[PDB]
Amino acid sequence: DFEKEGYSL
Amino acid sequence: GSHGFHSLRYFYTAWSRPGSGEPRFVAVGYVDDTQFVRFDSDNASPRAEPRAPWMDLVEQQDPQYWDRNTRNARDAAQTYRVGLDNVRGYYNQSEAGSHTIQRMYGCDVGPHGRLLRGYDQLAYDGADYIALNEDLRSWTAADLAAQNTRRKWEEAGYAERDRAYLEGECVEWLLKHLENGRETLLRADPPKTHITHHPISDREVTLRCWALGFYPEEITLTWQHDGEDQTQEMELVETRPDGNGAFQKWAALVVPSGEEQRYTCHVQHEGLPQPLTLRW
Amino acid sequence: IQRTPKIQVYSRHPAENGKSNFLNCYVSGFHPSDIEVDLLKNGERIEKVEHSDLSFSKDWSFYLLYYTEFTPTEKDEYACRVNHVTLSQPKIVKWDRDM
Repeated sequence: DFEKEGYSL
Repeated sequence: GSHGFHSLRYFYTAWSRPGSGEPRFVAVGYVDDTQFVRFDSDNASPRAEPRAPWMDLVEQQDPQYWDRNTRNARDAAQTYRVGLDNVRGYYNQSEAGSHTIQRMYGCDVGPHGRLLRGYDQLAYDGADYIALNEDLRSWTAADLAAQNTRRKWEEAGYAERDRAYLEGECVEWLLKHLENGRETLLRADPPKTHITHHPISDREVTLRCWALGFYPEEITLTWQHDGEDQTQEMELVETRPDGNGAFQKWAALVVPSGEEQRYTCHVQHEGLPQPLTLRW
Repeated sequence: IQRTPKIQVYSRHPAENGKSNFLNCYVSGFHPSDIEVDLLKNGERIEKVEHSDLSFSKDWSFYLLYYTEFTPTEKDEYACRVNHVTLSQPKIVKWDRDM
């Protein structure tokens, strides 16, 4: 899977 | 004998297009040297799409795979569309300029099936911006503007979530792909090799040593003169894809018109039982 | 950070006249990603050209493969035309069955 996570820079 | 090691890698590219609509976001995934998945935000109702044979069969093992991954990619696209203006604000760049964010992350696995290295790195306009450290615990911002992102990411506990993915799903999904794509990923296709001969004059000829249709991409081509290496005298092109999932490479050498018999080409590649020695 | 693209034109299989093949233009080492690549047959743009999905190398420079089915023959000149923000004029690399 892609990374389900994330946070804008 | 050499212990295997394999890699699952994802590549994100997001760039702004002033005057031509919203930023675009493109993501791709690779197992070793074979692409298997893609996603383009410009597409009409964009969905994650298979790009390798064995991915056409993933839906019967995991019928939710495509829905799960389409949601994540759509979420990643939104995250980087915003991140483009956030970073631009950090540098106080104009809105009329186009700028790019890139991200590469993934995991290397050992022959045992356990993690060797996890990594996550980001660039801005083609230069290092921020990267996860080898401990998977902290970040390394490349310049003053990037420290904005590290502070935000430190205070949000992002590294722990990154590390959880890299040691977790990444390892698990690399192993799943390695088994389902076994015929594609675990092959060692040797190069189809031959020498070609091109007279340029009455006194000089070009000898070109070819390597075609080999996988993985790693290969070594050398020319020898009686047993003496010839790297400075030869032209060695950069390894290139053939469009069918394999690679090509050649090395050429200008040689006196009566001396062809004195040169040999040497090819080493994982698919070869023995290194190959060719002669015109 | 801007990088001019490297270009290779070549065929998937060794060129045998009359046999169907694939004409490849591999552009690599460029930044940023917006690039214009056409495949030419006797100076005229070939219309059904496809390309690989955008990716990049460890040094963050992008690479792309443009390709189309073609049947090589004698006297049929083929070439790849590339333009990019780092090039003041478009760059054209002819196809040489021998490279």
